[PDB]
Amino acid sequence: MAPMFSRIRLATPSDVPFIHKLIHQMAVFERLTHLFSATESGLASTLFTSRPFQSFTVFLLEVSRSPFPATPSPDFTPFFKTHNLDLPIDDPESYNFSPDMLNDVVVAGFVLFFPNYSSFLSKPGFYIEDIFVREPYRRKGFGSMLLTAVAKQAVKMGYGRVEWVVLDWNVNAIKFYEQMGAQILQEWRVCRLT
Amino acid sequence: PMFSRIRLATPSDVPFIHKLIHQMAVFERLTHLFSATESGLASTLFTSRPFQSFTVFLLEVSRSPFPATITSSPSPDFTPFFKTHNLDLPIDDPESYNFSPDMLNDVVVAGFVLFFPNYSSFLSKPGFYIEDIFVREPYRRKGFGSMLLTAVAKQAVKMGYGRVEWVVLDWNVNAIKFYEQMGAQILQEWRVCRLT
Repeated sequence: MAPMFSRIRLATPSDVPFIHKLIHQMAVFERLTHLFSATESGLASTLFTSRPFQSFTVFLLEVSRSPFPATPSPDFTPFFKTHNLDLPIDDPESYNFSPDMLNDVVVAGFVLFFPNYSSFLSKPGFYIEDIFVREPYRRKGFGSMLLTAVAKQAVKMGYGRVEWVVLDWNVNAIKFYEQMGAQILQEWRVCRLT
Repeated sequence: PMFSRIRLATPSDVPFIHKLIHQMAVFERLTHLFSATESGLASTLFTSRPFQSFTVFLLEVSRSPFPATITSSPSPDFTPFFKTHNLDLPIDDPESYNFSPDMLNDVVVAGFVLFFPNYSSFLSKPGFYIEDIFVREPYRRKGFGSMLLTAVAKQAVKMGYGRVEWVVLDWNVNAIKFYEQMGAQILQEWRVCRLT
């Protein structure tokens, strides 16, 4: 039995290797590795050109068996959660997700989002492009914490809705979203110009 | 004769943006959901440089050529697009006085597109998402919507960005026919989800 603490914080440039590995794990999970062409240089030079919440923004979820310290944006401060005693985590990839090998802090998941716009309300919102929790850390509430963190940020900033898309056959994801109070819209279809 | 120009919106264009969005809501029979205000547009659309976040292209028309340059251009690296259209009968525009930057000249705002950067994570590559595209009724079926949509795509190419995306209602067949004629793919598998 071990304790567990979590923290959600903003990603910074030094987190690019973790973000890259998380996106790669997502591609493997989606069975779309052949579409994975992301690079660390591309992530660094596209995700951090603007300030947090101005354009692309990433929240990272980290976990530790010990409390985090008390202390990238004036509009955000990290969230903390304490979890109940449970079996220790078995994480074969911890060495790829540790900012410091000697410290017991591991990146467990992320959400990538950016501002969208409700024109009929003249009000920004947020759109979530990706949400992913690594396999050893699932079914502990982390995905829900990540999604609701974006919603809490929206409320804080006076923004409107949070939106995303799901595959209609993805009844598992639909279940995960329904339990969050999300509405699934049947009437819209995504259009694309290559 | 008729000349057209696509340029970036500035804060002085907020009244036109507000009235174009209102026309969209009237068109969709959704005026009960229109709560946008000029102050809200002015305080939210211009907090970043063009193309960094929310961006509006405005389509304007005139019977005379446009100036070679705009002194008030919000970006030194963007130049408006121009097109000359075939001589044709005059277009009746009962709303022209609501869409004229100055009564001095005949320049009228005929349409817009509102967009912002989106992201393809598997490619680590931004794209653009179009939130609004609208051509006022007097100016439709003359190629102006095609110009506005392809201007966003041309801007994406210029910036090394990826695809342009938007959403459409499943039953909005007229818009779908336009998008398909433009070469867009209507994806069947994705559904929008929302939290308010």
